[PDB]
Amino acid sequence: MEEPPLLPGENIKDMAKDVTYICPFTGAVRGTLTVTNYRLYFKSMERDPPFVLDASLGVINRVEKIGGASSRGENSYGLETVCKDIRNLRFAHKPEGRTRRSIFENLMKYAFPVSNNLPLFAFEYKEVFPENGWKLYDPLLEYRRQGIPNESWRITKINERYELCDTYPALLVVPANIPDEELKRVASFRSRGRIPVLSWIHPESQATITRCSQPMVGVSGKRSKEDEKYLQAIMDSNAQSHKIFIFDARPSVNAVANKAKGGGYESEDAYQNAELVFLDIHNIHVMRESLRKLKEIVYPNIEETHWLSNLESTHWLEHIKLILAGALRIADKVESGKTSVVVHSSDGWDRTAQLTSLAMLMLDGYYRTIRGFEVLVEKEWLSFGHRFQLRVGHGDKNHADADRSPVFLQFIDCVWQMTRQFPTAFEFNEYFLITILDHLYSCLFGTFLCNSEQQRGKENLPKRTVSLWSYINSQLEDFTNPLYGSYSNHVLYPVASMRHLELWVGYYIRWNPR
Ligand SMILES: CCCC(=O)O[C@H](CO[C@@H](O)CCC)COP(=O)(O)O[C@@H]1[C@H](O)[C@H](OP(=O)(O)O)[C@@H](O)[C@H](OP(=O)(O)O)[C@H]1O
Repeated sequence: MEEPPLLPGENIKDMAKDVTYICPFTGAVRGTLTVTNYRLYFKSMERDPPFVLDASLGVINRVEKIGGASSRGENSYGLETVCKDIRNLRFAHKPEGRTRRSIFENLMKYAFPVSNNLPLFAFEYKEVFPENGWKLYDPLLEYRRQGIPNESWRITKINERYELCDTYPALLVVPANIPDEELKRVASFRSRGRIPVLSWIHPESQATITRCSQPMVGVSGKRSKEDEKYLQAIMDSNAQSHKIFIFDARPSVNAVANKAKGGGYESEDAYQNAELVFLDIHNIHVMRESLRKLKEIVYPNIEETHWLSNLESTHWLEHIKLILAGALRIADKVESGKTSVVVHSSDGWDRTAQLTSLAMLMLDGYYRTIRGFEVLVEKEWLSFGHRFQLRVGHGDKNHADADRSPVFLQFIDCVWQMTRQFPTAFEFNEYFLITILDHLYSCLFGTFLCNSEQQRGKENLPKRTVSLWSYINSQLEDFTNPLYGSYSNHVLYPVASMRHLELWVGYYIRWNPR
């Protein structure tokens, strides 16, 4: 029997007999196509181990009608689902079978519930696990683990009602001597009120990683005494009071383009004890275009003759390299330079989240534990306002949205690169990372829904959805790396080179039955 298995809360919405799945690798196979509220299940008993294709609906970007009435070929009348996970799926229907319309309509409806005024499956997934992923991350405790608040850094509550910055977490760590009303001001100079706050502190040197958005300098060199005092306050916090380093993730010309617009960067006149460096990491649009090119040379057949040159033309591994190289520069400046660094971009959610979290992964072994990693994600990504729902387009039929970009995917890709370079340094395994990427799109859990901490609170995700961590941690074994424990040498320093970075076959090329 060709019925899909059903998760608690999941159910069949449509079924189709005698549909043909056209496997680019194994030719065609006739079986039964089923659509649930969660998934797209195809299964044929026309083979042996029965043929099964199980794909969560969340990965579907587009559903196209293939062929028409004037389609007289064989397997020319059908559907094609364009996926988010580096594949496209296509099925053939018989016109007289009268199933294509029903399937097409149910796919459109259940793969894009938000566009059809329906819930995302996460709200109807009523499975129950022993551990509760929602209680895993505790801002206050994480800060405490870092030896936060101390004399130099305090915790303010000025953003508890999300009034200071609605895309920031409720609790913020700032210089022990900067008053709430002053912060209220730096917030006026920083884009979207995303002021420089603490992300990490060296246990020893008390060199810091702070994060923020760009300074609203504009065409005319606008300055903020308070912002300048703020960055100064950050420097006065290092017991070996060098200076400051400001890493602008952006290429130079982008930073300037932004300045025309109203944004900009910290000049050497305005911020003196500050050294600014541009990391040349392009925007969300460039990264979307890069992944698009990659999917083409990867998905169905790879053209072996020109793989290397084709891969180069995508500029994928290059973006990955600049992101890791950037994280490296930050880590080194903190660790070896004993210097505090301020990280930003334009808005400070995207590239900034990539940099802080990777540098933090290089510097703090805690973040390399399975559970530590989950916290890093909850912290740097979720709590700090990476716009997941927007960047992925959860249950939204508008596949051409310019807001869609694989920012988090790049991050995970960079994390994977480090596991390759340091196979004993991480407690989690590849499966763990790939699983994370699958549920990033699945919308089975509420972990990657909404766009800010505030929103997830108002939506009451902890109570209405299951945390991905609940599933993962009540399972640890599937996601544990056996070689772990030995990275006594505590600062990871991967090599960001085109010769040391590989294309993540495990993820981008996993559909081939080899
Ligand atoms: C004051 C200027 C502010 C700004 O961000 O402007 C730029 C655009 O300008 C043109 O398109 C028009 C020029 C007339 C974009 O400048 P730019 O740096 O090229 O690009 C940003 C950057 O990628 C942000 O992430 P982050 O900085 O955290 O890594 C995204 O969130 C933002 O998109 P979204 O949030 O709106 O979806 C995107 O526009």
